[PDB]
Amino acid sequence: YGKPGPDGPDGPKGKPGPKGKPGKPGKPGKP
Amino acid sequence: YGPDGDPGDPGDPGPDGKPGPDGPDGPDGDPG
Amino acid sequence: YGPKGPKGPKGKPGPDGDPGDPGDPGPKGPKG
Repeated sequence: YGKPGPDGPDGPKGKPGPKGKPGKPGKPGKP
Repeated sequence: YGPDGDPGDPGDPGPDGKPGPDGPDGPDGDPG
Repeated sequence: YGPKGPKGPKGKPGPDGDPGDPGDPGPKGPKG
């Protein structure tokens, strides 16, 4: 039999990360 | 002598990306 | 198709995914 086969091709790029958390609400205005 | 082995299987997909950044905190309310 | 050599090693993992999209802006606070 021949030589061991070549190393496999790299895998595909990962999926995008999840969308970030919402920013905090602003505090009520001064009276 | 004879055929070489098959290529290895394709690699695994890469890890999921990092979480997106938080949105900006909202401005405080207008004065009363 | 005569004895083949051993199958190669599995490929390396792919690159990390992109960072996620930015989060939604927080709402403005109520007026005082």
